[PDB]
Amino acid sequence: IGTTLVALSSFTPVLVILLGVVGLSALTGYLDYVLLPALAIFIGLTIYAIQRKRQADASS
Repeated sequence: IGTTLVALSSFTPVLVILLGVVGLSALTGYLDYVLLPALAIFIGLTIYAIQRKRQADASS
């Protein structure tokens, strides 16, 4: 399966930009309503930072 997911990584570069579009979308969030869903995106990326270092190729 990992082979299958390994080629899947090709969406990883396209996945990163994907959040970026959503980040800007925050501007369309309500003053109170942009803290819960808009800021939540940053958290997904926060943990993702440590992943790149952790992944370290591996089985691949």
